[PDB]
This record gives sequence, C-alpha cells and structure tokens, in this order.
Amino acid sequence: MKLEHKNIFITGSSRGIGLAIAHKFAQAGANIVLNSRGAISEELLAEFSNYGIKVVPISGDVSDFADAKRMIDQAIAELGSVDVLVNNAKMTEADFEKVLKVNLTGAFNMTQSVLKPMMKAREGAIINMSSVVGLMGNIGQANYAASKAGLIGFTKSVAREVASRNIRVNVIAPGMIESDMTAILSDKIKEATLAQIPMKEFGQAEQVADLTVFLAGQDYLTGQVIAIDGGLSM
Amino acid sequence: MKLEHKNIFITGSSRGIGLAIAHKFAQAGANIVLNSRGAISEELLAEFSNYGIKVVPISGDVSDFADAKRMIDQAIAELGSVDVLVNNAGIKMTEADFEKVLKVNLTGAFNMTQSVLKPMMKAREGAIINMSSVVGLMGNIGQANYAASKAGLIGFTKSVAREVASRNIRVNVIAPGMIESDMTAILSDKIKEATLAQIPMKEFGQAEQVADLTVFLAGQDYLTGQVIAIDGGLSM
Amino acid sequence: MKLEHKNIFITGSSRGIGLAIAHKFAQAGANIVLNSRGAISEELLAEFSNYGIKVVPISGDVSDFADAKRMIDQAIAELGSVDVLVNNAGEADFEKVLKVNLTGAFNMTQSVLKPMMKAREGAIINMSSVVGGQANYAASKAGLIGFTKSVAREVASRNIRVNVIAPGMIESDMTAILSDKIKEATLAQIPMKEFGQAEQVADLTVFLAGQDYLTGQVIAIDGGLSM
Amino acid sequence: MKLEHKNIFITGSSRGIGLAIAHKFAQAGANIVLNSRGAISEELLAEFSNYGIKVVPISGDVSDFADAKRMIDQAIAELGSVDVLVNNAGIKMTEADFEKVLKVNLTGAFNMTQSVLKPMMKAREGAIINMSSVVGLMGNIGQANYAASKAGLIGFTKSVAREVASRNIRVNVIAPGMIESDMTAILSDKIKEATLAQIPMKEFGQAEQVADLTVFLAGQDYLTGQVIAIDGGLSM
Repeated sequence: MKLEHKNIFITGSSRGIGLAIAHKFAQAGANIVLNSRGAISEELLAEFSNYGIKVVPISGDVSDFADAKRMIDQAIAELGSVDVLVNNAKMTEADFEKVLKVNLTGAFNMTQSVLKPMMKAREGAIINMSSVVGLMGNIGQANYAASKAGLIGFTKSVAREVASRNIRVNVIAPGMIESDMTAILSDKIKEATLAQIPMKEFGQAEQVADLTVFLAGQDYLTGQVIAIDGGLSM
Repeated sequence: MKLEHKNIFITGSSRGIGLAIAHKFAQAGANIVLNSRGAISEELLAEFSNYGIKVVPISGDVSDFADAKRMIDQAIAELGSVDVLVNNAGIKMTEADFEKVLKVNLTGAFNMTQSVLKPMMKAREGAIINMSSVVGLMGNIGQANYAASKAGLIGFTKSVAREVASRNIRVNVIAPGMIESDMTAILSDKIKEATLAQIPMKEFGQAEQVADLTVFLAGQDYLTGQVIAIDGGLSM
Repeated sequence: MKLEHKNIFITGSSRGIGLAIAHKFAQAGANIVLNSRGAISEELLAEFSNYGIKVVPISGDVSDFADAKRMIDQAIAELGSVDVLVNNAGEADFEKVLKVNLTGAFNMTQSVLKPMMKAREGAIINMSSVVGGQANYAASKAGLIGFTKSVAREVASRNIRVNVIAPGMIESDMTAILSDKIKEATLAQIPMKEFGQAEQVADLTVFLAGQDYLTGQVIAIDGGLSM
Repeated sequence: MKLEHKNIFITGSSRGIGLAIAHKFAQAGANIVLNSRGAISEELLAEFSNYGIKVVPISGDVSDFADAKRMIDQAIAELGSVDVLVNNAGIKMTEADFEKVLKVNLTGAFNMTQSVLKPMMKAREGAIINMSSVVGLMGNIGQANYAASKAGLIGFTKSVAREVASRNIRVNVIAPGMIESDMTAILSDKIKEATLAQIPMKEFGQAEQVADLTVFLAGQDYLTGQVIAIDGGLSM
C-alpha cells in the first residue's frame, strides 16, 4: 500500500539483482524505471506489462555526471517525479579496481542528481548498494572493502544533509549470492567459500529485493548500513 | 505470509511499543506470547480476539535466570516452539530508577536469550531481536549511562550472532529513537520544539514504525548481526 | 618493566591459565594476589617466594558481591591498591560454572572501579573460557564481551583500560590424553593447525595490563579459529 | 627474549613512528633493516651500532612491485631471512595528495607482503604487521579517504591471514588513533579541548605505544587475523 503509484528509479535493473529489485517494486504497485548501460529489450519491457504499472526504459552511463543528470531528468519528465532511487551496481586486479570506481562514481552522480528535485518535494528515499561479493584475491578484497567504505561514508554524509528535508538515505550491503554458476562450481571451492560465511550458506537475490523494497517504504529510518550477507562482513 | 503460524515470544508486551509489536506480529498471522513482570489483564487479551491466532500470557521476571528458563519452557509447552524472541524489557523517574531500568533491559535480554538459545540451536533455526530502550528526556549523567548500556547490548548481540550463525540463528538489534507516546500529546510546546530540534528529521517516531521493522527483521532470512537505528537520524 | 610493584589481583590463580598469568606477572616484578575458592596451599605461596615481590593469598567466592568487595578491600588493605584486575574464568554443572565465572567478573569489576576511578588509572582484563555447542557457552562468552564494552565506555574518561581476551583451544592434560585421530580431526579445524599454550594467554594478559591507551578491545588468541 | 636474532624488515623507518619501532626492535636484540625512499644517512645507522645487533640499510620504492621484490631479496641475502615484516606508513599541505600518500603506503603493504610470503611460507614461520595511518585533524574529504584506505588495509590483512595461517605465519593490523606530535602545542585551546573531547580516554596517544604494540605482536605466537586499535577508545 505504501508504494503504490510511487516512481522508482533502479540503476542496472536489466539483469541480476537489479532486475529482482525491479520485479519486487512492481509487485508492490510502484512505477518502474528500467535502466541499463546497454539497451532495454521489448522482451524485458513485456514482463512488466502484466502488473498494470508504468514502466519506462532509460539507458545511459551513470558514471558520466551530465548523463546521470540527463537520466534523472528523463524519468521526471516521463513519470512526474522520482520518489525512490536505488543505486544498484574484471580479471586483473587493475581492471577490478576500475570497475569498483565506475560503480562508486555512478552512485555519487545519481545521488547528486536526484537531491535537488527530492529536496524541493520534501520527499524521497535513496538506497545505495555495494556490489555483490564474488571470489577475490587479497588485493581485490582490499579494493572491495575500500570502495564499500567509500560508499558508506558518502551515504552517511548525504543522510545528514537532507534529513531536515525529509529525505531518507541508507546503504544495503549484500554478501555472496547464488547464481546459475554456483551449481557449476566445484564442491571443493564452494566448501572453502561457505567456510568464510558464518551462516554457512549463500544468499538469494530475492532477499536483497525484499530488504530494498522494505527500506523504500519505511519512514523515519535514515543513515543506516544494513548488511544482508549471512554474517560475512561481521 | 513468512511469519504465519510462527511462535513469537515478546517480552514487555503489555503496553507501549511491546504491545504495538505484538499487534503487528498477530496481523502477520503469528502466534504470540504476551509478557509482563505482572499479571496480564483479560481486557488486554481481549484486544487480540479477532486475529485468528493463539495468544498466550506468560508473566514473570526476565531478569531472574531461573524464571527466564521457566517462561521459555512454558511457551514451548503451550505453543510448540519459540521461533522468534523479541527482547523489549523494562518500563518522572530519577537517575537511579533510570539505571535500574537499563540494567533490567540488559539482564532480561541476556537471560531470555541464553534460555531460548537452548531449543533454537537444537532446532537449527530461530531469530532474536534485541530492542534498546526508547530514548526519552536525558541530561548529562543520563546519556552516559544510556550510551554504556547500549554499547553493552550491541556488543552482546554481535558476539552472540557470531556464535550462533553456524546453527542458522539470526540475532539483530533495533535502536528506537524518540517515539511518540500517549504521553506526548500533553507535553508542552516548549519542551516539544526543543527536543524536535535535536532530531535531524524534525519529527517523532511512531510505535507502528518500530513494530514494522521488528516484524520485517523477524522474517528476513540471511540478515544477522545488524544494528538498525530507527530514530530519524538521532544516532547518526 | 612497566609493572614493577604494580598490584595485580588475579582471580582463580591457583591452577591452569590463572597460575600461568600469576607467574608472568611475578616475573615482571608485580605484586600479586593469588585467589581461589578454596584455601591457598602453603606450597603455592612458597613457589612464589623467590621472585622478590609481595604475594598475598585471598580465598573466597567471586560470584557473591559482598564477598567480592571483602576480597578487594582486603587486597587494598594489604597492598597499596588494586592496579590491575584479571578476571580469569576456568550437564547442569557446566552451566553453573559459566554462571559463577560471568557473575564473578561483574562483581569483582564493580568492586574495584571506585578506587581506580578516583586514581585516574587502572586496567581490567576479562577472560572468556577456552574452546572445546552449548547455548550457555555462546551466551556467556557474548555476555562477557558485552559487559566489557559497556564498562570500557563507562570508565574510559578516567583513564581505565578494559579489554577481553578470547583464547582458543589450549593444550592441557585433557588434550594430551585423547585419541590421536580425534586430535587430528580437531587440529584440522584450527587455521594454524596447532593448539595454543597457557603461556601465550599469560603473555597477552601481562602486555595489556601494562599497555597504555588500549581499551575496549576483544583480542582472540586462538590460531585464527574465530577469524 | 623472543625476538633476539630475529630479522625484522621495517618499512619507512628513517623517521617518525617507523624509527621508534626500529629502536624498540633493537632493544629486544633483533636485527634491523632500516628503509626509506631516499638513501639512509650514515648518522642514522650510527644510532644502532651501539646495540650489538646487525643493521642493514635498504632503500627503494615499496609501491613498486619489482623494487619491492628486490628489496626483500636484498634483505634475505644480507641477514639470511626476513622473520618479521612491519608495513609502516604515516605522514600540513593539500587534500590532493593526502590521497596520494595513503595510496602509496597502501600499495606498499600490498607489494612487500606479496614479496615476503614466498620465503616465509617455505620457512613455515613468520609475522606480518600492517598499520593504518595516524588519525590527524582532517576535513571531510580527508576523513572519507582515510576511512576508505583503512578499510582496504583491514580487508587485505584478514584475507592474507586466512591464506597463510596453515603455514604458521601471523598477520595482524594495528589501528592507531591520534598521536601527540609537533602539531599539538600549536593548536588553540578551543581546538585541543574540542578534539580531546572526542577521544573517549580524553588524551592524545604517543608514538611509543604503537611501537610497543608492534614489538609485542611480532613476538606473540598463535595470534593472527586481529585488528588491534590503540586509539584511546576512538573506534570502540
């Protein structure tokens, strides 16, 4: 009931967890922006034409400051507003570092872009999300932890500045999620991976979606970091 | 859906936020244990009659280890299991009554947790939610004692969560802020505008919002060891 | 020597970990209180008489608040003061011992704080019990950790350091005499593939007692067991 | 003595905390590698000639993996082995390259750790001590970058500790707080008093406390994967 007819911008929502988040927001009656760095296909656009909600495809590069502002502006012109922004996010360590920086920059830019309209409406929610945890070497673990800390400090800073304007700003930290590849991995490497999760199991994408939609509709909750990772980041 | 027919032991649930928590869980279809240091009235039980669940009163002293064990067993007997424990214990007063209420929250959280962990670890399932005490009007000495007790409840919760994760038990802390109470409508505007000025979001919480978070956490698998303030940014 | 003539009250110091801690403190030149539920044997006192320190025996029940205060008062009466408190924690029997140990740490900590707070200094070192399941083991170790953080917060502004040591599996008589296939399966569970030694716990306890500006820490000495 | 004749490689030990650490290791009878980006002055080597230990100057760039590898090989060839690696860091001017010294120090821990792990794993013995930088007075962007690089150093340390525990190698991080230094008298009474009031023990730390903790960890067996804050309770 709290989310019906609200307008949700979900970055990276053509695949994976972002798509699960978008299905869950749609099941709650909210209007949906589907967003990808690539194109949104008519396939995907049709999965969402059974909920009786407005669905809008908006592609672009969140990591380009002006293009992030363009994407927020398009959503406002097509839906009327953005009530909720969900900032959902290689092989060498150097390329892995670059990917983390791109996703962090994208979260920064989209957050900066919606602040002005949300602050006018005295209304809105921003949910920043660290990336799903994969297998990483020592240096990848370090780079992962550094960029996650960066996202948390930024998000807490923004939470403090916009509280008096009734904008709620929170971070969700997923852990290791099952995928179709999990079935394919060796029982050896699963066992050494599970060993590092206190709850000794992998997460599911739908758990992240449930938490995301719950936070979106939950007044009076701001500045929080909520890990949903079976204890991984304890 | 995910809480329907689950069994919820809610301590200190005869009034206030505890009682609001009990109502949300009943609205989710969970059976509930209403608990108080003293007797539970027939008119309080009457409030839950249209929910189509089981409601059990168990009164006792959560801060007495023997009676904490007694109350958990009695809840298992009458309901079948304890799937969720919500520790919300403790109820003008001076600083000494304030320390005592803080120590009751901790002791009761400790004892009720230790008791319920015996069946939950054998069943390999369960959720425990520790509630810090609602934040009221506090001076110098008061905030110091509050901060130390909260550090204790958080440290306790994170440590327990570490210890029991391998047996599939989730343990989290909720930290309510300044919550609107039946009292609040009769406070004076000077004291109200002066405490609102301390809250980043410039408003008071609702008991129902604390209840919503409590019920959500209880059903949310794979979330453990978290501290979630619901306080309009007071603790930021 | 940061510890010569400091006054160390060491609960449960007649055997095992507590005895090893008492020896390390005595080796650093500190005065020590040897404590146990029963009487301190004459032998034990004599095993400490050539360190050149004051050795004070004080028997009693830590899990009884009035006796806890009697014991601290007695130690303050016999030594200068109590500069360092070490709260050492060695079926339904298992539950009663954990309860005595956790209550003991609470009672002795409360009794020793007023003198330390007035002095602007002190150190309290809590000990969780060694590993090797129970609800009670989990809750009690967590209880001690939560109490330690609460007290560290409470007393930091008076320059009093409060820390917990969490030992892992320690070799003992009990370890040494069991199946060599159970030890194999047991050591396999420890990332450093070996058992700890009481003397390692003792070195850590002495270091924290003497180390300024370190408080509120939970330090596992467990071969990575809890990483 | 547990450190007598052990071979200690201390990065950034020509001045500040790193130098203090070197002196504490020499007082424990350990052989020392003094290291800096520039060349080690003969006057600094003279401070150590009196200890009856062996003292070896090795300069280079820790943030260059090839030169990191070579520095380690040089130390093995002049001392026999590296038993303990201390990845030391630390610092008036800009925000532009506060980030630069953080990243250089951080990647330095990366390369030196990666380089010494081969001979320690073969030797089946060893210790690695990483150290976050001293907490100083920082703008908001400073604190943001400080928190990120510290989080990165901790994740690196925990990951390596897991990797090498089975080959008897101990890996830990020290997290200093605010160290009283030359920037302490200059600061105004409003500034010290307000800063001191944010530290729970209400006082500034000393470099010697960090050096003492470093020496203790180097010699303490069976202790690995720990993050040890010596910061007056700042991060409790």
